[PDB]
Amino acid sequence: KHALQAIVLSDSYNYRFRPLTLDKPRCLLPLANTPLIEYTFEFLALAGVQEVYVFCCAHAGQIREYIEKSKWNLPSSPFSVNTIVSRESLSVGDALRELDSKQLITSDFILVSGDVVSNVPLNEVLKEHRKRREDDKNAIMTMVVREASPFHRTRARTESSVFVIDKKTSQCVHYQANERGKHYVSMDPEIFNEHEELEVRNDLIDCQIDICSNDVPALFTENFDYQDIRKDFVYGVLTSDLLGKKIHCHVAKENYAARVRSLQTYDAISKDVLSRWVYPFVPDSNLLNQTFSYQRHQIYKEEDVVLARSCIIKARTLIGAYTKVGDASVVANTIIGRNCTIGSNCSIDSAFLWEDVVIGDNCRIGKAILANSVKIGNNCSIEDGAIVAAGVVIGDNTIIEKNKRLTTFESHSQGTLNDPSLVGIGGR
Amino acid sequence: TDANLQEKKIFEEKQVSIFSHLDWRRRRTTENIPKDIHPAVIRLGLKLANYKIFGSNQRCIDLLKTFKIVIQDYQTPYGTTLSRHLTTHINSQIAYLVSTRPLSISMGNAIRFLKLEISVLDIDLTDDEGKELLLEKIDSYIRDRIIIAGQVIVQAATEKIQDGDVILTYLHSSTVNDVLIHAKNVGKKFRVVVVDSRPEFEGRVCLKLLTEHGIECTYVMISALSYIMQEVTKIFLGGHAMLSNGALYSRAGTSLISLLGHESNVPVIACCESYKFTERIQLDSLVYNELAPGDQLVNMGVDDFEEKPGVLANWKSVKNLKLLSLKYDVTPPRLITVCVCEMGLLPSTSVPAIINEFKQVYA
Amino acid sequence: GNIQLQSIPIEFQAVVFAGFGNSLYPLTGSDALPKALLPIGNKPMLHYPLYWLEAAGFTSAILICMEEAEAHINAWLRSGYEGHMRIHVEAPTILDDSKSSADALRAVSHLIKNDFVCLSCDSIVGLPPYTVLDKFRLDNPSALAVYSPVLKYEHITSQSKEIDAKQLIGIEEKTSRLLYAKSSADVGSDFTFRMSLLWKHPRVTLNTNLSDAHIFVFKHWVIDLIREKESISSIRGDLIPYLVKCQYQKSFTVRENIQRFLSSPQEIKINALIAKDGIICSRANNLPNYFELNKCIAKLTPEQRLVDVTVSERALVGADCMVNEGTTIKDNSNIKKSIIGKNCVIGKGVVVSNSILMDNIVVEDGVRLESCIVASGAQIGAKSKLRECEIGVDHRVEAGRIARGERLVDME
Repeated sequence: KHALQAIVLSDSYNYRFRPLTLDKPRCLLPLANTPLIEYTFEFLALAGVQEVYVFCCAHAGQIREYIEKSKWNLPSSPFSVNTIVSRESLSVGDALRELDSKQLITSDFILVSGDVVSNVPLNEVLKEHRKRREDDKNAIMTMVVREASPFHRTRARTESSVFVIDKKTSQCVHYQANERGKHYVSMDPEIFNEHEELEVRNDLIDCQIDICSNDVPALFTENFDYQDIRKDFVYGVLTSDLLGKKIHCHVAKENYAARVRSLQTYDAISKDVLSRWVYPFVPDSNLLNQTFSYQRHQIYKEEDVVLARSCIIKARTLIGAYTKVGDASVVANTIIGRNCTIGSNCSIDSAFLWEDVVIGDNCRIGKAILANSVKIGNNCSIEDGAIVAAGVVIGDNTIIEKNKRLTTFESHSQGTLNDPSLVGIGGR
Repeated sequence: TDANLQEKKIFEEKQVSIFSHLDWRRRRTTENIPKDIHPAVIRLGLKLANYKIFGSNQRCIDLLKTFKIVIQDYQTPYGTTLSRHLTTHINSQIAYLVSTRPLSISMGNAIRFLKLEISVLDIDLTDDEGKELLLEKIDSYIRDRIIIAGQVIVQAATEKIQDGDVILTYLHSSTVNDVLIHAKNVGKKFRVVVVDSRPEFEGRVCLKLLTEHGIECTYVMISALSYIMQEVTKIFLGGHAMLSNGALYSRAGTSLISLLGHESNVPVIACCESYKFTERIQLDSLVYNELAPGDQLVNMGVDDFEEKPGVLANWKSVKNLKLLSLKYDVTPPRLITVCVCEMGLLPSTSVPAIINEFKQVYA
Repeated sequence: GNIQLQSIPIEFQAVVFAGFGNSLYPLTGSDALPKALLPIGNKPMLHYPLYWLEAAGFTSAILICMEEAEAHINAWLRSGYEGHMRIHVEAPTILDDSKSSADALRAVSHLIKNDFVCLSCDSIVGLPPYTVLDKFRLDNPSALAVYSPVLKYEHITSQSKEIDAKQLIGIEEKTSRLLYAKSSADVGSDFTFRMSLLWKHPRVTLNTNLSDAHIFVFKHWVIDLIREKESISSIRGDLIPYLVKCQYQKSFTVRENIQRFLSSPQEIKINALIAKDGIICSRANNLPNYFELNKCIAKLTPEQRLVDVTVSERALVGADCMVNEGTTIKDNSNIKKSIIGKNCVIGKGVVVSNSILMDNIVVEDGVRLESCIVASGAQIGAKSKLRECEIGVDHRVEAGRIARGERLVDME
């Protein structure tokens, strides 16, 4: 009967990952040798979704190309996916106001403002949502969030928020952000006359996964000013600007649910999925017919991988297939794409390597992100915070400083092709 | 109380259930309390029944420095002298102080010691005379038998640790924690394995403590022992008491830890203090034990009883279905490879001689 | 005699108050009877907070009174108080209603050696005392209060005398700690919450259904703070929130000197933190300020038995009502769902329903008292019909019939 719909909002959070989104869209970059949206996808499939639409604003072809050739186009897919294009830098709401303008919302549905790594069965949340809906049609949106630590390494400033919920009916009655200049928390006491038992929570993680009802898109057209959901929308509801309607919060107390959005989030979440937190969504399950396998201390390898004898592999590190590693080289807490090649007698700590990447002998690297098919000569060295793009080769006996993002095309950043980079240039 | 009646039911509680004899009776409240009771005892009494992660050794201390205040605030009646009446006063304290939680061995032995020194002092000394030495006799008993022996053990225990070890503890033993903590400061290179178990996950607090010193630790529940034991190289154990045969008496999973270690050829080091030794002897882990209420099992999730509507919540009113949870078991010596007391690293079976090395010091 | 402090020392000492009856205007006027002497189970209100203490295991306690009432209290204490404790009474001349509860306790700063409890004359409780002390005995907090769900009145909307208005209380469920407590009128704009608080105890539940019962238990040391801090009028109003802002907001760093000085309950290991918790249950427990005196009394249905030393002629009826000693009901007059104090007299043709009668009251013939309340010594003329009305002390009303009003002596 009831068609379950769902819409993913790619590109909308393409911001921080600027140096590499120009190489390819962020929805397509690999988390743990696995592209982002797949983590979001199986989550969607886990929700029992039957119909999905994806907004695109960059490399839509490159996006749609993968999708058409993805496993989610085959008849085995639990849901039919179609792609939609619009303007670039898609601010939310403009999607919703464009959405109902196309008229395709059968009933309740979900919303994801980016790409999500999670494993929570939402099937409960729906019956938790559709129930209280069928008596109060003004039940507009159900928000789902993860109970965690207030200082939890996965709670970031974007998600660092404060909710106020009714302990009985789990209705969010007040919400605000946690910007550095918000000392006090204020709310009008009109709620107390309508609510007996309340709970103030700062231990949450705004997963930004939102169960939206049917009126929502049309409501956005009636309220064009709303552009950010968590700032313009919900605030308008609680302020009775948008009147007579109410939302609801579902706090998750088990399993995992986080959203890849910031560079401060990639490294964290990568260290989460490696720590099994998103079982069964793990490399050794090998969703896309990979050849992974678990090893102790959270070491992950694939079939047909070249390791020396003197090469030493510490913990919390994964390795894609067809990838070689030189002698007396040490890798620790890093992830590595497929087909890569590591020189001899090198130290790689907490780095992030992608597909078919080459590294020469004697190289020290830490907290670095190496894009696809980038070569680094011998005697080189990097440090914590660096970022490169595709093909941005570096010549031998070179050094890169912290947080110094690079690129292969001049547009707004620094760096060019070959050897001289920081000291000396290869094009500027 | 009901006296012989409530003292005959106990000896009627001897039937089919192999736990028919284990005294379940408790007093978690100050309701109907007698008046022969010093305040600081009551607080301590409430501490015992309500504290959960506490008292492998801290009880004996917290009991003694409480006892001082009792005798300090005590004064003998004009009729009889001091020693002729003090015990009866203290006897009325422990009787209450039992119904809150049965005595440990560390506490029971200290009591047995205190009642002695009471009976041996000379009558010439007056009250203010008689009291003052007892505190020293107590304050010495604390420093000599407990704290020093700890520092001796911690040194001797850390001695046989080797750079590269991987060592395993089980449910926060304040002694063994002091070892690993001390081990890090000396610069020993290693890492620790922490085994937790249901109900009150006494092990996570050990994880907190160790992690707050930057120790490579690993947290797995007891049912995963078969897995992690391959990694381990040494096993450290802090016991509630050691037995005259050389058996180690500690909490529930203390046996399985020693067992799989043997069948995986890793050693079982028992860090225990001398006064905890006992001339008692027992073979099965059911003759002498202490119960924890089965209601705590109803907690299905990973937290203390809170939003845990366990499907067992009515077991008290379901026939043929009764939960339980011992908190102490008896591990035989064949698994324990060594006990480390302040008398040095000794074979566990060498315990009862050490006890005899005290009755010589005491007449 | 060697009775109370021979063998075992003392743990706490209890103080109770008597604050003029402030809000209980039509009943606290005259100095003939004060607040703490208004009956409840046809027994004066002071009987209950004491019975608790006595049953809690208290040989003797301390009472704070006002000079205008030091006389009758003792007179009742010497004759009337059913209990067995001993009551040191103190009525310092410094008292003046502009100086509230804490100021009174401030004056008796010298007679406080140990930790202590603070009830009020109106701390009507049925809550088992061990649950309170054991809590304080366990967590070893710097303070401990109590709160109960607001009293459900069987009557609904008569007059909006908000009693205590509303009190918003914020606690952390597990740790029991209290983190927010302030009346409404003090903050009506936007209810502030220093977020700096949240980054510890990020889980703050808070109810609006709760009211105070004026039960408090403190470690001793605080009494010095009351001496040093003269700007503390009432315990509820000033002291409690002054403590809760110190639980966090460490910039609230008026020196915590009072902790260090020899007050160790002996090795210096408790200065790490200061705290206070709350506690609730669903039993007879609340605080009468006027409106509750009708209800808190009605809550004495537990008295499910008989009357004594009275005279109700034939052709009369009294059932489940509560009537005290010596009173008299004349022929053809009915009583229902109503209580009557000492030695009152009620003529013929009279009807008293859902109404509260104090002591020594004369009721002329053929009147009606539909859910009214009348003070001691008062007097009411014949053929009078009062509904939802109050009657002041020692007052006479003649033949009038008025509802909703509060009849009282001319008093000029």
